[PDB]
Amino acid sequence: AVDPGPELDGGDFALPEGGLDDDRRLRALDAVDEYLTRKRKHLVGYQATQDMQGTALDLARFMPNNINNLGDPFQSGGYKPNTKVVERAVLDYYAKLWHAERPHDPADPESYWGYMLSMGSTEGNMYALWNARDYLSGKALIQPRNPNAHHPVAFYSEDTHYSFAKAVAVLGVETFHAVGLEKYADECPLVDPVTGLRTWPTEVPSRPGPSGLSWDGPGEIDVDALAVLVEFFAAKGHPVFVNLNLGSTFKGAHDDVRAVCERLLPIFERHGLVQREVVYGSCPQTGRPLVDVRRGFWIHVDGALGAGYAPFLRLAAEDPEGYGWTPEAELPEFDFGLRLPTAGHGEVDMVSSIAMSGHKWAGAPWPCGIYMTKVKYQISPPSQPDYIGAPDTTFAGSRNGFSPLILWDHLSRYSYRDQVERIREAQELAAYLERRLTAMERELGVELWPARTPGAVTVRFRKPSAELVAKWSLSSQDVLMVPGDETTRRSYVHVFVMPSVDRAKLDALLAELAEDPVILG
Amino acid sequence: ELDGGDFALPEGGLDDDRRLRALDAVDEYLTRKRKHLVGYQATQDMQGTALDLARFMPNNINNLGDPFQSGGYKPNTKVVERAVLDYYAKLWHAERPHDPADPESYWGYMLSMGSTEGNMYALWNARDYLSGKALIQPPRNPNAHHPVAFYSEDTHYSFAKAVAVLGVETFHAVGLEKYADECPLVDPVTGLRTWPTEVPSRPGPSGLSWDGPGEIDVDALAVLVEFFAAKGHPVFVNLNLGSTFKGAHDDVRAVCERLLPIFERHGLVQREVVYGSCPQTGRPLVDVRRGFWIHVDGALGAGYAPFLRLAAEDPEGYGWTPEAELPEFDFGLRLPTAGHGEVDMVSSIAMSGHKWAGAPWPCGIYMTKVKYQISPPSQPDYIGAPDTTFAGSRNGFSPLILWDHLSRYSYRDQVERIREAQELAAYLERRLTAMERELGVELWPARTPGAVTVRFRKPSAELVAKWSLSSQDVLMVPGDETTRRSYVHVFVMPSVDRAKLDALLAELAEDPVILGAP
Ligand SMILES: COC(=O)[C@H](CCSC)/N=C/c1c(COP(=O)(O)O)cnc(C)c1O
Ligand SMILES: COC(=O)[C@H](CCSC)/N=C/c1c(COP(=O)(O)O)cnc(C)c1O
Repeated sequence: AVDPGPELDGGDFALPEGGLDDDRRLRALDAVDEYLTRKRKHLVGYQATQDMQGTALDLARFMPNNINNLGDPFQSGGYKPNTKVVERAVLDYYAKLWHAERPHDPADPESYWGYMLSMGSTEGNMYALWNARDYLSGKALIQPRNPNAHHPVAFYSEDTHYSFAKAVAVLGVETFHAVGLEKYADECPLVDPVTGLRTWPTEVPSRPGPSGLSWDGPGEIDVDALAVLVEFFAAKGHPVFVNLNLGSTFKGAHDDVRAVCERLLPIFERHGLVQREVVYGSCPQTGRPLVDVRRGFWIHVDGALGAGYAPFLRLAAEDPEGYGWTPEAELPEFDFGLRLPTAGHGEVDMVSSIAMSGHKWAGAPWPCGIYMTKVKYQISPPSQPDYIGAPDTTFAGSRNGFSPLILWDHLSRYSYRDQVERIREAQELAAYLERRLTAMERELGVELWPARTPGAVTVRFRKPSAELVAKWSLSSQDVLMVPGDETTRRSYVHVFVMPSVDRAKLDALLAELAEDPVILG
Repeated sequence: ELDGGDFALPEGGLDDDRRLRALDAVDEYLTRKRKHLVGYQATQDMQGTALDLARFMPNNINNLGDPFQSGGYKPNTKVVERAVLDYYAKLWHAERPHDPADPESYWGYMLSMGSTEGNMYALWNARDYLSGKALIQPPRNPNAHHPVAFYSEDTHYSFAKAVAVLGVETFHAVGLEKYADECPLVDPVTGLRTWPTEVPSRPGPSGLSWDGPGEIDVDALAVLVEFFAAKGHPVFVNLNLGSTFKGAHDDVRAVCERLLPIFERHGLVQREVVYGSCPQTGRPLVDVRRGFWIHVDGALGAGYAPFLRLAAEDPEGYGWTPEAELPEFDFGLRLPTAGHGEVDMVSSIAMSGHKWAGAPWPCGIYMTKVKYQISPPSQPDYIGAPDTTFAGSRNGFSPLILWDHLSRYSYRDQVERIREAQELAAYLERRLTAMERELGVELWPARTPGAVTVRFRKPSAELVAKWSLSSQDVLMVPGDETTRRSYVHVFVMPSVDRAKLDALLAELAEDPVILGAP
């Protein structure tokens, strides 16, 4: 019934040999603006903040500059039109927020190192897995018999973003599923709840919902299942990479990072993964190999979304009277401050890396974000180029130096208290949306299948008409309610309550949903 | 310089006055530096694009997924992206429109990093294509699945990075591991058959590559490729079209002419590749692929080389005969086969938008053909469009930047921009040698014919920092630290005019390092 409005017409944008005159150019740019403006005002289906008027006014002035943050953020280098001083300020802010040790100091192994991304969190997840692959496999670091010792195995839940399947293929890192099928075909330690067979699952199971299966579950990793699987491979001598989702793509779930770490640390200690000798080369002499001591596990937090708000929710949880708000759900401790005792290695700082997207919670006009780790994990760069004047420590070559300005401007405009208010309002509006959807089910006598993981800023429900989906940029996911069986398909959409989503917007969507031909049946 | 104290972000935020003071300091710094940058291959002038496109900064634009389907994230510019890709497809003699049913048609996408993303993607695509991974769904020999990478010593550092990321083996690594005593090349310094770390570039007056043009040695490449091709390995070759330090153009046409007979001899034009086995019986499923992949790293040069070649083809029509010949390099390069058929030789091209065009952030293009596309790493529901790209979320502002640029200039205007830069690079070289004679000092000026960069002796740190001169140290005899020389270069981009060069030259003539030159 509803109108998403006209798409852009390719004929208006065709670029001829002779160029376009000023009138045709302006007509085309006006068409783009009219399209983008309509869509941005109605987007509620993706985890991307849409309002940034203040930053546009503040930062339009920088568009004439070909800014390039080429090389490591902690040295200018030769390309002087760079914003690395701003980039370091942004990195410092998040280092504090995530309880990392600051300042960055190459002589302090425990201090943070990180950089701003030129893609989105895909770059941060790729970098994390590259960094972890090399660290766990014995490649040389920056700072000074078991056949599986150099064969890391990757673990993550079924709710993990597709960037990991991509990163694993790019980097040649083997998942527990691939290694299971290849080397350990009949030894899967988990029983499949559908078939009762010991078949290796493709990802670590997520927690079950009312169905007994993960499709209607919260989207959080099953800690028990993870621990069983990690023990299996750790006992075989494999080092371990674990990715944990802090604000998962479809359900906005938060893996219980503290619970995972508590449950895995004894496994790591039992199997000699807290501190182990690693050979990182050899030379022709009576003696040969070079050895150093490393951990044999790497825990990465994919906070693409959640690393931007979770610190603020946790601040309120710590001082609910001070912020005038008690969050309804507990968000897990997840950051560089998470430290656990051991039987005989002292306290262990559990997380090795975090990724976050700037175009998610904060909002940006293009993809950006942060990768952060510690100095002690940095890998020797792939080469030493004289011509950038700064080391090649990043995934990108040339880097977006406008993104530091975007995030700096944002962060400068809000206090911690203001940031707590933004996550509070989103949490409360997500709860409101869930309430209104069930009230709609009762008023109209229709099924909407609404679902919201406690503490998530997204609510899922039955997919409406294609036109409504297109108007409001609703993201879609199909599930089979019984894995394998194509007849059990349900189509869901979700709404992400970002800081640019307010009550009026949700009420306008809900009014259209109540008259939608698919919803009504 | 910028003081970090002005940019520290307190828990409580900054007020409007502190915020504006800091942003003004950034602007004053960037503006001074942008107006004097001449040492990097980055166009610094886009005032028109800022006026046209600042209006879009309020939008969180995202070109999530493949460019040729919209997907669910509606604030996207994929219509514009496709117009830009169509323009470069035509410019590079690719087949358009993109059509998933036409194996010969182009496929490509706009990059969210710079050309690093395009080179990484190229090598990923090649690795998987050459190793027998499944291709995208349309609408004996122990080395068959072990591709070997070849590129010159002037290749950008993104390749060393990409090789390490992707686990692709270079000819040097494979040579050392499998064929340690069989190197077919003799080292010109030592006389030993030691595997070189990259394919040699052409020698200069020294007899060594440090003062050479920066172009790959086609003979040496052919010898190396034949060696591995004869062993049964498939082959990836990267060729530099506007190299990082010397601005050299590998002779793509000469390389292709020299390699095709090698590929024909060793069964690399059409070969059966096993891509798994049948679900029931473990029996090799097969399709026919080429066993080579030629990539052109045109980060810089793919943006101007088409226009110079336009003028070379019609010099009276454009009023300019380019002094240097730039090689045919693009998707239109087709050679006759032994049987009097035709083979299209180039598989992929990368270009950066922040180089010749100019942009406010890194961007660019990767382009290949439909016949080379690999099946996406997975098929999720929630972006709408297939995951066919290196990035996930993609910069949809960059399409607007390049569309705006391309719409403003005719082919003739673009020919004028490369003409002016070629002529100013020649002027700079003339002025530097005149300065040597006037002052009685050696500046070691060097310009590869047809390059838009000139190299010379590193001046003072103060001048280097003022003009953002990029630096390179070379050893004039490999492995001897006593033969080190420090060079800088100047890149004559469209934002570099005569007045700017004359101002630089005036400072160089009074520079203490230049005047103090032993
Ligand atoms: C379908 O929606 C998505 O895939 C969005 C990107 C679009 S909203 C900004 N999320 C990307 C994402 C990513 C990848 O981030 P990007 O590279 O910025 O797309 C990594 N991890 C998690 C947990 C993510 O949710
Ligand atoms: C010393 O300067 C450089 O490395 C510049 C990037 C800065 S100028 C835009 N060149 C990058 C470059 C790259 C990498 O491109 P980016 O990822 O955009 O840095 C790839 N290939 C060639 C032939 C290149 O010259």
